[PDB]
Amino acid sequence: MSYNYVVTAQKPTAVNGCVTGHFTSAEDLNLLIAKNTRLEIYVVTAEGLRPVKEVGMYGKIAVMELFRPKGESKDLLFILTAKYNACILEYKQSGESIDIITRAHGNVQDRIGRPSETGIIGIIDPECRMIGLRLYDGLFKVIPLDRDNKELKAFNIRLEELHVIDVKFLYGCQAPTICFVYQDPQGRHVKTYEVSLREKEFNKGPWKQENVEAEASMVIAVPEPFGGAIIIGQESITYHNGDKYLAIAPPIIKQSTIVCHNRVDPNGSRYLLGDMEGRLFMLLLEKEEQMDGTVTLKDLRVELLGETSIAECLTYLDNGVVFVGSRLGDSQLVKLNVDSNEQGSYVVAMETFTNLGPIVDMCVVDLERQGQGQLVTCSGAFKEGSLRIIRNGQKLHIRTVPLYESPRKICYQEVSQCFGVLSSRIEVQDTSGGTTALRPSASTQALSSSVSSSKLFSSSTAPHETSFGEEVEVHNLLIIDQHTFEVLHAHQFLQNEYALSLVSCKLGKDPNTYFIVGTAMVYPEEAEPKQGRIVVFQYSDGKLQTVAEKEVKGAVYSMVEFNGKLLASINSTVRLYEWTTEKELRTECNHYNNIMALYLKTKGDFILVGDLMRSVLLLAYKPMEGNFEEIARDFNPNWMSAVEILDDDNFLGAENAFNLFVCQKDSAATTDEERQHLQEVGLFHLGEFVNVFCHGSLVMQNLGETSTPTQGSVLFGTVNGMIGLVTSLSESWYNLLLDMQNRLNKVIKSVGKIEHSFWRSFHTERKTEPATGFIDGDLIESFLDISRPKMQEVVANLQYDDGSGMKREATADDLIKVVEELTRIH
Amino acid sequence: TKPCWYWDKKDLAHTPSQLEGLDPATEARYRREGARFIFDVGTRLGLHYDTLATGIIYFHRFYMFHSFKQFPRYVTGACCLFLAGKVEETPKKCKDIIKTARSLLNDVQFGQFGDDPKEEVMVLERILLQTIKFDLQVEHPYQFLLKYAKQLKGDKNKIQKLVQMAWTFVNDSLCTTLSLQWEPEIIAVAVMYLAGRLCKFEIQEWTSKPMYRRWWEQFVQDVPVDVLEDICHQILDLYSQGKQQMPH
Amino acid sequence: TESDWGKRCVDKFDIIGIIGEGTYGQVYKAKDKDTGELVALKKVRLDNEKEGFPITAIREIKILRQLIHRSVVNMKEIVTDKQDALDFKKDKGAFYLVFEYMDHDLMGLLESGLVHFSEDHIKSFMKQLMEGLEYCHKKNFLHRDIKCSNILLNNSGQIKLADFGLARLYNSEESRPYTNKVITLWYRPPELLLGEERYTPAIDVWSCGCILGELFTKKPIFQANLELAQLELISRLCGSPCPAVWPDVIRLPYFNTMKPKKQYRRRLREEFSFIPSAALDLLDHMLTLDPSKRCTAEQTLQSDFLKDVELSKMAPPDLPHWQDCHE
Ligand SMILES: Cc1cccc(Nc2nc(CC(=O)Nc3ncc(C)s3)cs2)n1
Repeated sequence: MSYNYVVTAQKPTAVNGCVTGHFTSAEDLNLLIAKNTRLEIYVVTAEGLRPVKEVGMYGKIAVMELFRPKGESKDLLFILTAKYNACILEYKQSGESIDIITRAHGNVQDRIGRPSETGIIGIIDPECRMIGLRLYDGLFKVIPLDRDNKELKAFNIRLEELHVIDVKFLYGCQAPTICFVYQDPQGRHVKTYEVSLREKEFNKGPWKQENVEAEASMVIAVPEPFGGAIIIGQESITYHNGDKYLAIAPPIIKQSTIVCHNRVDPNGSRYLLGDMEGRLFMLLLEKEEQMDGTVTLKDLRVELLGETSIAECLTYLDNGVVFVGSRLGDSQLVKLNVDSNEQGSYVVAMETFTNLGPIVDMCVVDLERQGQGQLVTCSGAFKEGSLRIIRNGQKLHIRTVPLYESPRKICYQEVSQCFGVLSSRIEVQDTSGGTTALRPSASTQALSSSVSSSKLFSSSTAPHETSFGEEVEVHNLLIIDQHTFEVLHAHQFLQNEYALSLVSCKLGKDPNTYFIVGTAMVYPEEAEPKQGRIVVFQYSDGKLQTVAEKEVKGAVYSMVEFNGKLLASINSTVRLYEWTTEKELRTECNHYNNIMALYLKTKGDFILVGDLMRSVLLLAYKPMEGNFEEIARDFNPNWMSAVEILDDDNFLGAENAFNLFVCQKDSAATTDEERQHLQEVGLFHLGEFVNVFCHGSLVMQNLGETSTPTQGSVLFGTVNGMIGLVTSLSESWYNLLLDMQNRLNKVIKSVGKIEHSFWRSFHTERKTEPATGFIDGDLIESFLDISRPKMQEVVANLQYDDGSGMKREATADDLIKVVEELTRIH
Repeated sequence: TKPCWYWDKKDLAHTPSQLEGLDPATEARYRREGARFIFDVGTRLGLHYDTLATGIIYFHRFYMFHSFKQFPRYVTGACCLFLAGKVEETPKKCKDIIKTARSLLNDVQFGQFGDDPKEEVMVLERILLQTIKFDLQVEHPYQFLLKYAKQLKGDKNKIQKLVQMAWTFVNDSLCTTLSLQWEPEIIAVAVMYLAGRLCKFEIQEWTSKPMYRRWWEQFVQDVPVDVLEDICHQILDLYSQGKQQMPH
Repeated sequence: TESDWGKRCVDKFDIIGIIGEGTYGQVYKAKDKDTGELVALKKVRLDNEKEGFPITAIREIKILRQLIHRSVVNMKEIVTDKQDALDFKKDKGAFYLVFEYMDHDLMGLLESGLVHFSEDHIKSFMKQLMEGLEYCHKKNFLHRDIKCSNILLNNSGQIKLADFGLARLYNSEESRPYTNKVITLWYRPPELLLGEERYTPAIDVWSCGCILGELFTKKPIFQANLELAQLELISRLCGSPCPAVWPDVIRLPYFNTMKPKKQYRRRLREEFSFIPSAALDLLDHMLTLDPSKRCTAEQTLQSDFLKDVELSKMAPPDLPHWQDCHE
């Protein structure tokens, strides 16, 4: 068996959702910000936000909504986790003591159901009579909000429309009514139903079905003064309400897809709209009052306000202040002005909240020679793309290098006192027949620049037609100084060439240090690329020189230096190249039993290969023969998102289900089959999507640091900005910390009353297994934050093994010291 | 695709056994003894008639490719029965076949199994499988005797007498190389033909074509009387050579 | 000739890698040196010398040389390790069962979650499975181990049945005790849970109906670790075993012993409301508790869902691409 320990070094920073209301008091205006597994509670002031409380939940926050049922003084909070843990939460404060109350809870998972494409949707009735959930295709789940439903029991209503895009409860209806957009073979449609708690079924809805835009994405529920709903698409915005129909199709929104909306004026007069290019719009409802005294919607207008970060959630707070929740870039507070500035913008940034963004790749480098190590991360996407240099100093110090284009990979080249970074920018087919970039960025603002002139694929004769307005990716290799972080050189790759891998190394007997890039020729027609390049560059005297190019019949997904040779993965094939005295790559040997060799890692003459789905493989290079030998493979099929070698026997992998697992050689030589079988000895649901594993640590090493129980150090970056660390334990230390976890879980009160053991259970749509081989260090490190009565309750009847006393009793002071040492690994 | 498992009578003059100096009579006796050894061992173990026949067919085919002087028949027979049990889903443990083989064989005969009887048998499985070219599925005259008899209608007692007498002839033909000369469908017809002659029955009357004097042509196409007579002659030769007489 | 199996050496194949851990040996991918065709090699080891050549392999060699069908896998030949020379007793070399290499197995596609099945794709899939099962059942052979892993498919969309290790012939006229609990628990029919021992070909049908639902839900329908727990889950959806729905249930050894918590009513149509009507009816018939009332393979092929499916339009499934690998 294997024993490992996982802790968070940086909590998730990306904003997954945000709401406003009156949660902490019926008097204050609250802002609740949801980060993966984290809930942040703020109070709105005239300058900004006052933090009041933050809690963690044992689950990914999928739904987050505030509501106030009749009889309550203040808003209650509904949260549903991605594993279908539901709860209703209440804020309670006793002087200086703040705690969160679980008013109702339960798991609403159905035994039989198909998870929907557009994900979990949760909405609440305007009269707070019920919670509507869209969890599975063809089913609508209703949790009625009666006083007695403390377990959140619910029933399903058959829904004929299998493919639902979005649904909202409508305002101004005689009965609870849902309005939703759905897709069937005839296009997309908007339709209404009435929800009857008494009959437990749908009844005919207030207004008829209307055919809508093919890419109708969002449903805005208009308040009582107007009533009805607004449907946002790619080209048009439409209003629907019985006999009333409006449609505005302003050309400005066709340029970029709109992803988020919010209501500025409670009466529905003004809504805000944001798009993927970061633009912020105001949607205006132009009222017309008739002599009858009734108020009708006259027309719709869209006005461009300015630019924000690409926002997952917008929420208008008060006055001119808007909170911009960004998952791909840094979040913000911005102020909307009535008068535009001299550039024509009504939006001026107030504050910027650090978001490590999607961490596509990262490396650890000791820039200052300090023995510490600093983490340079490829963070963000599109305009929010950045290089973030992170050091420990008690908070983490983070520097931001704006790139304004997506950074794909990073690798450090000490000889050149610079970094190599792969990046891609979006250009659009313009009237010239070429393409034009939407904004300047790192690859266009380089001091010196170059473009590949390779003739490898020039024979073409394969037609690829271009339509004006279509997007393309343009890939570059950036040379970036390690001190100034100034772009020194940008090399642009071939048209339709995507850069997938980057290394910096010396090969063979060649004393030169090269940047080597693996690419793939991507054409929309091809499911899998059939062409690609391995390119050897040399960065010398401010210029990048193409040294050699090797044509391959596939995508070079991953490369890694192997004892003076170049190990590259081209589609199914894993290949080892030698570097000749003529400065050309020469194939030595190949391995082919892989569906798609996405990831590669090396230790000695051993190679760890990560298939997309047949898990991890332990290859070995056999120098006497000049070829590869399969050592052992993980036969349970699991998707791989990133792999790493822990030691000669243990191997770490990440699943796309937010699950981590450790594989080990079965170490039983009786049969060849046992050795060839890799046993998953560690299973652990992390809750994050790991993209990059990297050996290294951020802690300062003065050589005086006490040797921690933990041995080894693997850092990993995630899509939500979370940075974690994996390290190994001895059997004795694992058992102590595991037994302590079981004791802590009985003592510590969970938000929503979610069982910790359930949360960490390895879970896929198909399977759920109890965690094994992993210590939730974030649970262990919480021992230091529980009250003294609780600490002593935990240590009762706790025994150590193999100590000075074989069975040694633990005291609350003893464990405080142990955990405090464990907090020093990050 | 599939192998040919049928030879001409004339070809049996050139088996490995014959060419190593064994005369036709000795190979004939050696085949009867091995087949009957398979039959008796498996009957003691309670084995289905198909399982006995399958082992015997493996046995006969084996010595078309090998000599009796280099492969002891009783070891081969035990191995064929051991494999037949697994093929026909009537499995037996090799130790139990040895136990029964020892009970039935004298000391001189069991000397073939050498110092370790089980090992000699289990080792041979490799050669047997390769020799029979991994063509394990075998059809036997029994299923056709019943398939064809079911299409006869008439006196219940005369047809049952026909079947049992023919069934006995099938059991007796397992000691001969008829398995190596004619498909089982033909064997089943030949034994119906033989019993009819002996019981003085006219089978055509029991068929759906009572005026079709060559009654078998509706069951087995392209079979001349020449063949059915050759088979009948070979079966009755066994009885004449032995003290035993036709069952009747 | 092509028919003289057991003699050709495994030297004729370039071994590519390890694709599976089987039952009587490991299974490797390989390329034929002469033709370039890709084949999958199942290793058979008789070196144990406990009971010799595994019967599981014998069943596969016996049955698959009889069965010819597009939806049933083909054993191309049997090859051997370099045999010792003139010393069979010393020879302990292994034998290999050569099979056509099928690109993927269902579970790997489902476990990765990368595969998306349209209604039409499911129609083609189930029809090929049912047609292959009907062929086998018409030949009076029972698979007895229907599992997602055992259903191999090529990127072209052709489906072939594979693990015949536990397969046995069935005779309606002669009922004898058979290996109990042959099928894996998740796909095991209720009769095997109750220990019939004289099971009908309908056992395979039940498993295939479980696959039908799993294709629509992308999650296995009846997942449990204990036999009684499986009965409860089946009982909740399909209804509790009761004499009215299963007149002969009282004759089953464990009927009184194994009982669901309640006498649950049948809820299949309610819980699978999202499944198209034509398919839902097939599931209700395929997942029928009484084996005597459970539909046949031919009846599944003459269903509104599958009858008018045309095999010419194989319609390949939606298999992952590089863009799908990228996030
Ligand atoms: C851990 C790992 C890595 C690579 C492949 C695997 N197994 C895999 N097999 C396949 C295909 C397959 O079973 N084809 C067959 N054709 C003939 C047979 C008798 S079986 C796809 S993925 N496991």
